Amino acid sequence: MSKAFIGKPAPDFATKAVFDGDFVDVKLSDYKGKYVVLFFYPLDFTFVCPTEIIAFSDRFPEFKNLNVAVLACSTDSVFSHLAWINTPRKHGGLGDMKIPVLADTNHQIAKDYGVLKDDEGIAYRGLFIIDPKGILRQITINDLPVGRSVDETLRLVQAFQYTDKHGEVC
Amino acid sequence: HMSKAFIGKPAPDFATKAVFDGDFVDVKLSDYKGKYVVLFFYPLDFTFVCPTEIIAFSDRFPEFKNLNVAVLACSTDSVFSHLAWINTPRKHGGLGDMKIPVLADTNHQIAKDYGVLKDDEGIAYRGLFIIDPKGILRQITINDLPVGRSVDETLRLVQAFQYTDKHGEVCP
Amino acid sequence: MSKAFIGKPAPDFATKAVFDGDFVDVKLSDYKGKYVVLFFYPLDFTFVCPTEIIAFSDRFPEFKNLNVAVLACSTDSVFSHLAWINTPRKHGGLGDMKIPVLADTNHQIAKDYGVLKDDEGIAYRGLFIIDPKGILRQITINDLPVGRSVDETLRLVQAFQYTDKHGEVCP
Amino acid sequence: MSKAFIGKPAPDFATKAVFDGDFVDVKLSDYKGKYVVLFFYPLDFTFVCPTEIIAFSDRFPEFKNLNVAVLACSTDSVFSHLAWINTPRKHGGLGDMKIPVLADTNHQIAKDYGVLKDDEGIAYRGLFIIDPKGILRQITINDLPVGRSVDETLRLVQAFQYTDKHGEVCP
Amino acid sequence: HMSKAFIGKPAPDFATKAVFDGDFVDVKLSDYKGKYVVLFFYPLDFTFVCPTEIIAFSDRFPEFKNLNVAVLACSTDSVFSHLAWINTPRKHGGLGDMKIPVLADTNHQIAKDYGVLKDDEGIAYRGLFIIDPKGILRQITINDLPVGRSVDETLRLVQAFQYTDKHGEVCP
Amino acid sequence: MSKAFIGKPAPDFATKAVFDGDFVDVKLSDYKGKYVVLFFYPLDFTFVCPTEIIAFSDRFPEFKNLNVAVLACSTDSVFSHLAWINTPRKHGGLGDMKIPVLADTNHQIAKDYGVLKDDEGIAYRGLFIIDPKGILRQITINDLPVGRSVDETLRLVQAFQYTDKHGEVC
Amino acid sequence: HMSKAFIGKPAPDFATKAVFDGDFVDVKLSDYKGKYVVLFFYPLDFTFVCPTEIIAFSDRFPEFKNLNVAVLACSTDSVFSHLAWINTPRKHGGLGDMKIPVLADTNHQIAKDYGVLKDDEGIAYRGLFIIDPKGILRQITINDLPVGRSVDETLRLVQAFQYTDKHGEVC
Amino acid sequence: HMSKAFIGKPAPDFATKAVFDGDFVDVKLSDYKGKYVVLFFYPLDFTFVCPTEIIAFSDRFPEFKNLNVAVLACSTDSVFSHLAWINTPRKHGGLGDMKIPVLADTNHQIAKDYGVLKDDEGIAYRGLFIIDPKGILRQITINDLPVGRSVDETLRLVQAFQYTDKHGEVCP
Amino acid sequence: HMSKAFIGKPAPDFATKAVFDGDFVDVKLSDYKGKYVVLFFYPLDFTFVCPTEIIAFSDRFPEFKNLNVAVLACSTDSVFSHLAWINTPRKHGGLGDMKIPVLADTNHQIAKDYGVLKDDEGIAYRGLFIIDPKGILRQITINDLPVGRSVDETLRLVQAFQYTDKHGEVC
Amino acid sequence: HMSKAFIGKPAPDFATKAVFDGDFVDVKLSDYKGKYVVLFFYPLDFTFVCPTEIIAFSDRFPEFKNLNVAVLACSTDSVFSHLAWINTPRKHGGLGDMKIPVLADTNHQIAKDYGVLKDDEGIAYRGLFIIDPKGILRQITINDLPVGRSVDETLRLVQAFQYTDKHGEVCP
Ligand SMILES: *Cc1c(C*)[n+]([O-])c2ccccc2[n+]1[O-]
Ligand SMILES: *Cc1c(C*)[n+]([O-])c2ccccc2[n+]1[O-]
Repeated sequence: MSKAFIGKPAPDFATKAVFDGDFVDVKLSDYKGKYVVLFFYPLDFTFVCPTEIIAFSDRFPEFKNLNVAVLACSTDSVFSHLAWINTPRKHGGLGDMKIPVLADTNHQIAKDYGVLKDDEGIAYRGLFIIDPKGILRQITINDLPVGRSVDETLRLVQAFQYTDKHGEVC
Repeated sequence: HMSKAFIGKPAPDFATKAVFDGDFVDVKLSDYKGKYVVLFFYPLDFTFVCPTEIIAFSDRFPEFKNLNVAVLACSTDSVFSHLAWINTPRKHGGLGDMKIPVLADTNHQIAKDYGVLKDDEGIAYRGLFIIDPKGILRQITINDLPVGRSVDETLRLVQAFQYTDKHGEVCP
Repeated sequence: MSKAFIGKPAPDFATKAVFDGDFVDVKLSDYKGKYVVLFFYPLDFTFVCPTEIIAFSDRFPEFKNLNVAVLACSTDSVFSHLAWINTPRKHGGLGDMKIPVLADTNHQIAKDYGVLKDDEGIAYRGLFIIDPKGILRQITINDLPVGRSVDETLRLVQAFQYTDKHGEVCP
Repeated sequence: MSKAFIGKPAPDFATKAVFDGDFVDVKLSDYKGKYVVLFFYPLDFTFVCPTEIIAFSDRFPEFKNLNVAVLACSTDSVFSHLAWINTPRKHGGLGDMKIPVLADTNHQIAKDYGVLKDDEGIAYRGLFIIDPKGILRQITINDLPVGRSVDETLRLVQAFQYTDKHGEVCP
Repeated sequence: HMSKAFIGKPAPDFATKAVFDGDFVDVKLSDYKGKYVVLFFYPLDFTFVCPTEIIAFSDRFPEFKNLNVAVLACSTDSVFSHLAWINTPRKHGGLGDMKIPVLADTNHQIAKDYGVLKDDEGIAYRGLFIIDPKGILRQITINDLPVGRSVDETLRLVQAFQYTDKHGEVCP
Repeated sequence: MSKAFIGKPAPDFATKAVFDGDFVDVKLSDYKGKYVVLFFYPLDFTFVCPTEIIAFSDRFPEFKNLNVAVLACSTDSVFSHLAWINTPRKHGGLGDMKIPVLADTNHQIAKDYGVLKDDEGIAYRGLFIIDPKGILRQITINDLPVGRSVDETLRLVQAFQYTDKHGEVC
Repeated sequence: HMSKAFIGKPAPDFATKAVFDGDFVDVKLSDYKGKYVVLFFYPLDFTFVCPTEIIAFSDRFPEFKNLNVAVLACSTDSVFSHLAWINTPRKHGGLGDMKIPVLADTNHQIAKDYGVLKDDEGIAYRGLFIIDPKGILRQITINDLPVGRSVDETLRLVQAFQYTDKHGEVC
Repeated sequence: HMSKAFIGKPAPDFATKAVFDGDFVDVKLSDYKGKYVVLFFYPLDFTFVCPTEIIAFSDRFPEFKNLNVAVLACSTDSVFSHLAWINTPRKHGGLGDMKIPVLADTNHQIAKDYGVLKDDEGIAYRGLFIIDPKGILRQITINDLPVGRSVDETLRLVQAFQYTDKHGEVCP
Repeated sequence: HMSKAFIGKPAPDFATKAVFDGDFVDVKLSDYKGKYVVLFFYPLDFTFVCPTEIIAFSDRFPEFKNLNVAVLACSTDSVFSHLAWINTPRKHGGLGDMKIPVLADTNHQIAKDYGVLKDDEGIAYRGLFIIDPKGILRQITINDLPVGRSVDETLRLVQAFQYTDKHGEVC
Repeated sequence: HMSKAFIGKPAPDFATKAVFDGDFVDVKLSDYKGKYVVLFFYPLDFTFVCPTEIIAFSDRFPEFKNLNVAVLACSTDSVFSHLAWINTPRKHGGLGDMKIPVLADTNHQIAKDYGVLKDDEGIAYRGLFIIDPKGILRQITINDLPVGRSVDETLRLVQAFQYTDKHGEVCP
């Protein structure tokens, strides 16, 4: 069962990830005081390109500018992640990744966020926005064929940051 | 109790009264087979907060109709409450003319089924769902109360789903 | 499901309401030592003019004269109430309301008093009388098409007030 | 425990009663096509004179005029009723009763309508209105010290009778 | 639901209102410790059937008092109903003066506890119980409605119990 | 649990008994159309005499005159019964018995009539009156030290027989 | 309902009245600590069939006493029934003088605990049990109704148990 | 798991491999319908204690055969263990030649059914059971491990049952 | 949650996608009736540790084919991950050409059914199973993560099973 | 009853009688704390099949001792059966002298715990288990009855674990 609810504390997670070509540990508490964008993707080494996943890495300086962490996640391993990172974008790989890419091989994080496709053991294209106090603020879940807009995600986070300080105004 | 909304599975069935074209009409999910459906929730009628978010879907509905997509607005307010707010001009902070149906979920049933109900208040969160011609739920968007939704993004999603329905996904 | 019983403590409630044009908090404990009359109505902005609801507001000086609080309630929002209050009575609105109008978007108060029409999420035309000690004394529930009488409500409260002090009757 | 709900079929009952000085059987189905007013009272032979019960008997021609049946009921025996009927009104009795007085020694009818004071085995001062189609339309329950008004009962039935044929109101 | 009356065990405890000497009094089983108690039930007040059975226990109560035995009458009629029937003279088919308390079990609780309740009518069967000084139930007699009970037999039993309490049983 | 209730069909029983010095089978259905008086007693060969039990045997011609069967019962065996019958009344025995004496060694009949003293496995001094249609009409249960009156039993049966034909009259 | 007798386990505890030397006495299992006990059941008192097999245990009790062994007879007959059968001469099919205590189990409790109760008749099967000084069940013997038990065998068993208590296995 | 062995009830059914006349054979209780059957249990093969108790039943089998009685021995050892012990001469603490079948209960099933299984060791107590022609259990004998059984006693019992089958109604 | 693999029982049935000869193919257990199957699990794709032990089964598959035996490799990695690692040269720590099918169990289903799933990591232990032609599980081998399996041993086992299928026991 | 044997978890605890150096001894798993332990199961004593598979582990025990490894054999036969088979010369299909302990599991407890018990026969499958110094299970091998185990394989596995304990982080 899903543990993700709007207004309630975001489901806690701890796993290995790949960041700057190295294995590192990533917890939700590590990003206390910051806004967090956690987004899921189905599979490593898919024939259709990860242009959407790349787009979040390329435009990370914009997220860093707003003091916002971006975390990528799938049910593939950290070893699978690093390999796809080591694959050039010319050969349908990820190339250099400026965001951490999380491994959810135990399916725990997908399950907790309720984005697991049970009959396949892979994650739907979900995207979650978590505030500085660790409260879940936004849920977005897409069916497999359709990716997510970076512009929209930026619009949402800035809207949330603005409404945090200002409440409801123009 | 439990949300019935799942990606890949049939979208939760709903049947309620609504306001369309200044009349009370019956609205069922079956009424929209062979068509894409965008169902979106809002919290309250007669809010001091700008309804420009809800109005935007009505104003830009010709864009949705052009793509053969039905748009449905919904809240836990009454069908009478809907009509009164529609009858209020936009100058006084009303909805004015609505080109889309506004569903009444005083039942709380649809909000519950789509899992968008704020239990302690009996109002719906700013959720928006995309349902395909086959009655299969394709997209879930739930926002916390202060942040509204973008029409452009909703259009970007629905067009992407329609394209991927006939074609396969393609990289270059 | 219902928590309302005669001779037992009346179901506790706390919600937002509209009184004198402002949003205020209403708790049951706020009316300790007074008799309370809590009455429900189905919907805001009905085509049927709300003459029964208006009558309890207009004749409230009589209730105040007896040190009796009168509270109106429905499953509509506080925003919905205020809009209907701001609507003139000639245009089928409530007009000036001299009693507080409670918002039960929770369904909690209706459920607790057992006046909720489940299939519609609206309250039946119920009326309840609660004594100074917070004990429920009277239960009245009407089907939707029929409203309530202020004269009866006053007769009931005055009968309860008299029997609290005296108890028994010559006729 | 209770079976009584607004808009649902009224709880079915069949018991012995006293009408016109004889023991007769009373079933709910016997009053199909008529509006029924069923009201409960606590006890036979109270020191309090039964003026409220007597008033419904005396003013019954008005109820008959509207094709409306009126039934009184308590948890006392049919023998107890008849004795109280045979007691003159000047000696704190019922006198001539022009309506049937039902014996609920079963507690069954009281339980079904949810007016039973469990700890005492007596019924609260409840009144119920049932339509020609056997659907419950109105619920009224009073704490013991306070009786009911015939004028209100007539106002209610006439309001229900009018709205059955017409439905909506100008005022 | 269940009868609580058992031979050798403590008799079911009861506490109710009653009519004694033209007044409403409170009656408890504890009020009779160190004394033998005869508790008997009857069906209805104001019966067309001769109450001579109930009256007989009142009339011959001096015989019971002489043996230091308390007699209690009971039915599921009200304490007000009891008084009205007591106030009715024996010439009109009343009880007249009652030298014993008449308990009101409108509660149905005592009838239930002694298992004498005719469920479908909410009346008590013609049951009669004998309880010793220690609050131990000693004798159960339950009769079907048409047949009354004998005072002489009740006296024969209570005297036998008192004799066997101090002495042992003896043959010759 | 007890199965005996006033107005309801009397608990059915079938067991061996001793009648005229022989073992015979006795059923409740055998006495259909007749009134039946079933009475229990605790024990065979008690030092206190069975004068009460004897009294029902001696005065049986009175019961036979009213077409009424009298049945005695205890949790002793048929062999124990016959032996006590074979013991002369001079030596605290039963002597000749004109009523059948039932054996309830399985405790089934006592249990069904709810007269069993569990901690001892013996029956209390119970007496039950059953009508021609097999309906239980009267319950009498005495504590061990106190016996039962034949006069009272006769009064009851005749009252029941009268009220059967007449209803309620003088 | 459930048997408690298990080999190698503490023998089911019992306490009841019995007849010994023509007197009512209380018998407990704890009374026989530091000693071997032979408890044997029989069906009925005043059985037409020869009780000689039961009698044989009483007559040859000097042999059991010589080995420091207690013998106990038991049935679901009363303690009064036992004494009466004891007072009946052996010539007239009685027990006569009994050197061993005869236990009354009108309770059905001891039979149940040893699992020798014939439910449909409320009588005990011809069971025989051997309990050691520490109170541990060592031997179970249960015969169907028509067949009795051998005193020689009982003796053979008990002294074999006594021998193996101190020696073990002489091969 | 609890015992299935009751007197007067059909004896627990069994089917296992056994060693008869130096060969492996299949043994069923149904095989002895119409005959009296004596089934006895023993703890272990290759014990330092003389199997003289077991031997005695084998040697004196012509007495049982004369009375049309089958005799079955059993333990929780294998058939391979049985044959090994049978092939061991009696001079070297073996069984020697066996006139009776020796049943193997390696799965502990038959011991469990007859309630002779010592759980903590997985071995059978020295039990002996007598079953009639109709397959009804007639006699239960369970001994603790250190004490053996008497053939004369077994024979006395068997004949007593055969006599009472023919007549009953005994006066010994 | 529960393992289904039992010796002497029908081997747990499986159906999944796999990589064979550089193509995505469907693999079922029913596909291998009338033949011996060796199913073996491995933890992870693109592991830094030498996959040579896994590779050895592919290289020496001619020996397995010679005995009419099917070899199946499996892990909780995707079918896309398998192919990518296959396309990675053995010089760069890849699989290279694989003569045997490599099954994808992102389901976790097959690992669970064979009871080789390491729950906390969602990866399979180094398990190896031998299934006969009738589809009955004959051998279970499970190794902890750091230790691999011997092809010689797998061969020794399978041909021993094939020999005993037709001969029994040559003593 | 189900299996308690899991990889990475503490190995199931056992305590039974065994035959070592021609004597009965008590064996516990706790006795080998700080050592690697190989526990293997076999079906039956006195089988017509050569116990050469069992013999091979006994003969080559000095290789296991060199690697500080204990080797334990087990079956559901008795210690009396074990000693009998050990005392049987290898020329006559016996075990002969045994350098390893042979555990008796007559109560079926250890087989059950390791999930190697064939229920319908009450015998153990040819299982082999490797336990580390901390008492953690490291390797499971279960064979069907007709197929034996390799000493070389057992030795290969043991050393691989000892090496990876010291270093880990392998690149074979
Ligand atoms: C997006 C994409 C992908 C996935 N792949 O594989 C290729 C390959 C070769 C050229 C272009 C290209 N694009 O663009
Ligand atoms: C009543 C009775 C009893 C029981 N017993 O035993 C005897 C014995 C001897 C003389 C008289 C007598 N009575 O009367």
